[PDB]
Amino acid sequence: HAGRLIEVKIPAPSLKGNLLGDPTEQSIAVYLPASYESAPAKRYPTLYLLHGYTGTNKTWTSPEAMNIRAMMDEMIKSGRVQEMIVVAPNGWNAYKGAFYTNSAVTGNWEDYIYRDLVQYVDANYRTITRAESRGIAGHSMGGYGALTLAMNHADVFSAVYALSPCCLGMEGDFTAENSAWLKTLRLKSKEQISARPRSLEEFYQNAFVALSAAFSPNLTRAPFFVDFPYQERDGVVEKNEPAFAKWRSKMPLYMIGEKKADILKLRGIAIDVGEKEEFSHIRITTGQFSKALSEQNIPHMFEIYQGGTHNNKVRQRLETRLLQFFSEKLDFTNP
Amino acid sequence: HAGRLIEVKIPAPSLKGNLLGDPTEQSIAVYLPASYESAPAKRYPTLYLLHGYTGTNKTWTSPEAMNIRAMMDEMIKSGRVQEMIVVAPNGWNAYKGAFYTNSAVTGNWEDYIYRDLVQYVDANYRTITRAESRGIAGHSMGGYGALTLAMNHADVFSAVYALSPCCLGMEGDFTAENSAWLKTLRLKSKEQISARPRSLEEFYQNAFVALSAAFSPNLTRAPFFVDFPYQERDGVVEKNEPAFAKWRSKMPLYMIGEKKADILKLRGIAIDVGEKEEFSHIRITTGQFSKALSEQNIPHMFEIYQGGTHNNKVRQRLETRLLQFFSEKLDFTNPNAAALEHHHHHH
Amino acid sequence: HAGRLIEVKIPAPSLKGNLLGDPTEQSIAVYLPASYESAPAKRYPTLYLLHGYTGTNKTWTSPEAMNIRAMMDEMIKSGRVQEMIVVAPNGWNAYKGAFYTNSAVTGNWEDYIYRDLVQYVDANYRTITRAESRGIAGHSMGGYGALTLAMNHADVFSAVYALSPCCLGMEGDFTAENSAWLKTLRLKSKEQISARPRSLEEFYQNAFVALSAAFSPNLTRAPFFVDFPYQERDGVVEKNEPAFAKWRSKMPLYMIGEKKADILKLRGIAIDVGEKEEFSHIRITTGQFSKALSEQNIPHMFEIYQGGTHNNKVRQRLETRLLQFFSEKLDFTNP
Amino acid sequence: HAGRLIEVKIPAPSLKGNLLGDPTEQSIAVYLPASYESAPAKRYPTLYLLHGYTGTNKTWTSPEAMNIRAMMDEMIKSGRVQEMIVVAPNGWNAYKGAFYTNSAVTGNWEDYIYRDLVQYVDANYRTITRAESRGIAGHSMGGYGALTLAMNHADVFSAVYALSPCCLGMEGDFTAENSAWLKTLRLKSKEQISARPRSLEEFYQNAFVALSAAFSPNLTRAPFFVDFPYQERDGVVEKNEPAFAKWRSKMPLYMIGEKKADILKLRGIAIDVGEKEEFSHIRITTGQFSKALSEQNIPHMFEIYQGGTHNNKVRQRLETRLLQFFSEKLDFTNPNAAALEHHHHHH
Repeated sequence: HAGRLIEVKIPAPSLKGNLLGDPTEQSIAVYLPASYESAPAKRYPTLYLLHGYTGTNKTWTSPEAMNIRAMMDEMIKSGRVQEMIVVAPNGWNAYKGAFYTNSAVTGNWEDYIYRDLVQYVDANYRTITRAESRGIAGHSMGGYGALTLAMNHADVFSAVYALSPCCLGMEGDFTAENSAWLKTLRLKSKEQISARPRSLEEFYQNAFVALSAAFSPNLTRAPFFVDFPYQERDGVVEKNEPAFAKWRSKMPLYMIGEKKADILKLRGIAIDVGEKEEFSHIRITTGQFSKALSEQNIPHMFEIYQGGTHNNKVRQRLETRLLQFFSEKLDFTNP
Repeated sequence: HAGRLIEVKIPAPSLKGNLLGDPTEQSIAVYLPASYESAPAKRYPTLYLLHGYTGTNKTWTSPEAMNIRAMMDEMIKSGRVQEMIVVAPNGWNAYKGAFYTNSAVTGNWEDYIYRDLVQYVDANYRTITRAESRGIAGHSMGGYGALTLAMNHADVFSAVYALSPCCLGMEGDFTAENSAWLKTLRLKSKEQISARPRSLEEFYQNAFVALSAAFSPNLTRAPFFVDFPYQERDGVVEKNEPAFAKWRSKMPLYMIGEKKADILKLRGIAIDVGEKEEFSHIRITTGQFSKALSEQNIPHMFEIYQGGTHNNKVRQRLETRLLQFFSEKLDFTNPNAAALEHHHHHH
Repeated sequence: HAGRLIEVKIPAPSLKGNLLGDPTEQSIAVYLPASYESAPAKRYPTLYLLHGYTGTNKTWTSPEAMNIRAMMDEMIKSGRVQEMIVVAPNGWNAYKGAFYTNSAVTGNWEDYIYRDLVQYVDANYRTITRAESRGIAGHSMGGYGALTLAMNHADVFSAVYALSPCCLGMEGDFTAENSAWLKTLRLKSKEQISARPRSLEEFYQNAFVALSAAFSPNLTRAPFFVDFPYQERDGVVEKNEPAFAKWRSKMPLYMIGEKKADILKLRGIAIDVGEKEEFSHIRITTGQFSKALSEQNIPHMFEIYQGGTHNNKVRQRLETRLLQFFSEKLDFTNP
Repeated sequence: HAGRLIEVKIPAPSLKGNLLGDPTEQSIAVYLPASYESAPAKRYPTLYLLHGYTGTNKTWTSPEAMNIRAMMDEMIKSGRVQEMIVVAPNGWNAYKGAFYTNSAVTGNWEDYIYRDLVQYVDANYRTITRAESRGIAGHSMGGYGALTLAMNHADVFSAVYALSPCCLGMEGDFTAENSAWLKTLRLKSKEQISARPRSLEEFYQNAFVALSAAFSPNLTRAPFFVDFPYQERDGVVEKNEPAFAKWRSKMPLYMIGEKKADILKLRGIAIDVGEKEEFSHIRITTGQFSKALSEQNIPHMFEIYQGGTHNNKVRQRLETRLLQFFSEKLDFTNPNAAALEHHHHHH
């Protein structure tokens, strides 16, 4: 009944040539179910779990956090879910999160997940190598990553679950109504954003620089090598239009029309959000995202759950929704 | 272990005075779980399950239909759901369905469910008499009924599941787009709509009369005792604005602003619809209803499921979604001393 | 070493004639130190502790909250503070909080505190009946109440401590930049605000109706008997100027010029706020309030404390700052 | 139990080459708490305490001054503060005070404190050599010094307390408002400023020369080797803009934007001032400094205290505020295994 959590450094060649000094080797965590050693010919579906901004895979693996080893041991032992391998990669970068996106400044972090990571895990652990047996999920930045990766690679991942995803679209606290934007445009050096953010405002400044490096990089500008999607003119913030359209093009809410046929190849799509979600862009755009899917008649599941903040019920969502979702949607048979 | 399905005729006084000949006694089916005999102190939560238009409770009870007795026996035996009482009433009427709505022509069918029926079940079977332990659900015309009953009586039902609900709003095949409205406005007698509908046009003709009797009755207008929401002028269908407004007042999509505080008292709300739903208004308005709830930040569950038509996956939705939803949302015990103290306010 | 907490219903005649159905009798809680019965001639200074919006005195008294009986027992037993009587009144009303203010709709809640309550406690418990021996403190709505009561009645209370006070001034999330204002102006009945607020937005709508009843009541308008300080014109929120000036006149940040001489009669003034305070008007106006005092050369203490949200370190502030403050500032001798 | 105060002369190499004759060896006073002899494994946090202008460490050590030995003996005996080492250096120079600042004329007095002095104390006494266990504080010119040293060396000092700090910014009696600037610009010799200042004008004259040597030195300009921030033209005082800009660059009120990340590494920041502070610039700029920190949401403590002049309640502030502040903010043990593991990031 005891599974195992393995931590290992793997090659990350898709990150080669990034300008931020991030390494081209990266650590991951892999949960192997309890039967792995006692059933040596069995093969397992795989669930890829992505952490949020400023986070690492310790979000999932730490006993003080989600404690995925203990959770998966009990969930399997109790018969609530079938046995699957769970992979939690690090997606942290010098700006505290790369948003799982390909960028000339941060590296090809999208390629890192669907090529470097998946191919490593499949070559080293007894996975079923079919998209029908591969799921992807995440919280916040990880929900953004999960959705975009599934919409762009439905021949790699067939089921996706986004817990309170960030950056679906430009609404609420992501637009110019956020006073943090004016202070972000005025940042002079990297030392101002070096430390862990101490406040909401610092969190927004850091995230905005990270998103700019991911969505609208600039191999030339200083000090962050980014273009911002906004600009200051006469002390009023306004759209910086070329970089703004780049942001819109990376944002899944505005991608559905373009990707409808690929999205229809997914076996399962789930999105949820807490009634008490404190990031207004998440509250707003998660409902907009389900509406955009439903107006295209795309199968999916959507829930606003009572009393949930951004974080306070994520354990409950794992134990009562997300892990069950993959146990139902993934194919547990091996050809 | 084996539960029992009980069929019995019950008083339906809320139907007294209806103009259509429908009886003031009505049959119901009640599932009692397997422990009912050997646990005399035990009381159970209740799920009320409502059939669709042209249907009866045989949709739920018949062996070649959903076979609810066998389904609950197995869902409970295998531990997938906790023991609950399931009640399946008849809501069929002379126009093949009364949409669980109060009307001077059809009878007070909303009152029949939340008063006549609930009170009968609670007096004759060992139910937990708390809204927290009462749920309501239905398919199509019954999904309409479950939602409206839950929004109107959140002090009676705490959880609602609507499978491909009809009549949420006025879109698609419920509007003058539907060429059936012209033929409906020219109907001459009940004889023309007595047989079972065989085609799509006959289904719509029969349903539009039923809905008019439910939503816009007219006690003086033979032969059907209805006002239609539409009317013909030159040969083009236009709104009949006073009856039209009455239909809108009966449609949950347009009541969310008004009933918001009551909708917020429900502990569970789920709506689903098949990808291949043939009734365009169901496809359109279920998405609108979920959007309207999310715009108000109202907690709820919504699913468009792959491959489902109006009817073809109801068994699968019962077995993999609906019954487990009530097992989670309903209270299966009374609150204990620590729960009472913990649910008090400490600020 | 064991003190006692007494709960009793007292007369509240200052609330007579309020339009909200709130009773003219009100419950209070009184902490009597351990020596009360063993030293029958001793008299004690008194500390009045005010709870915040949607709260009751259970904030202070409940074992699941601040557990004032246990806290005061230990603080005294350990010698960290001298013995004082602590009085925690209820200030809750039909709109979930009266803001300790006199109003023709809510009742004379300011008079209830400094007349009804103080005179009751002095007549029934062995207090020292001198302003030099009377302190007042509160959190949020209670910090607002504490400051205004001390500035208006420095001949009753001589020392005041405001923990993260609400409603010092019109900044941040209290102005029209709060999207909750437009939805507040459109409220049609009391049933929409009857239940406990479930979300931040509901919290703002309820608070705004409560503040309007307190600051700008209207014996005639419907359904809340209030005037709002804002109004909708062409779908844009703008100042409703007569009621707006009423709000400004009740708001301590703009009162300092007028009340400087009375404020200089206070023996002690303290205001604090957490670095991570989530209500932007509190973060902004608490700093503005210390600056307004310092530019008038008014003695006072001010602290922004690392890592504190609106609530997460209030226990620590009581145990390391507030109770020590009154033990230093109040006169423990009896004439 | 009884601590000890030690007086000793130490190397001051950072002062080498100064133009004023000040020695490259400097006396300091060190308080060692009462347990120092009988707890040989025990190491202690260190508080560095800086005197004001025209003062020396006798402000802290002398029996009729603050009598720091007796004060610490009693604060520690009574349990009001934990045992710590207190270091009181001399920062007096030929102009009666060097403002703890690096200057080609006066010497590198900032380096003297954070390098020469700290390194000497750590090599000769049982200190905890972690910034988390080192604090710095001072009165007036020493409050200026403590703040600037803390903002510039947050990897050395983690907590700072400034009592009525001087020179935070250019306001009030530091500007051309002060009629003393005219008399200062006409000074002819060091002889005119050698005696102890007796009046207010003599205090300002002597201080303005000292500050010019600290903030705007001029290696070539006899007789004082300073540039003044002001100059006379027709007989009206105007800014001497290059020296003026140099003064502003030395003033903490104007460095908060630049040093923000370093200021945020301090675990404690406190500033206070008496209600009856006679130096108008101290009264004005301490309030501005607290506002400038709050505008940036920088955690800190600020107090205007009743009845206090520049000097008259320093003992009370030591005994009821400052020493207890370092007992709270400084670490008195090394971190244990659980603290190390708990301070790691788990997200």
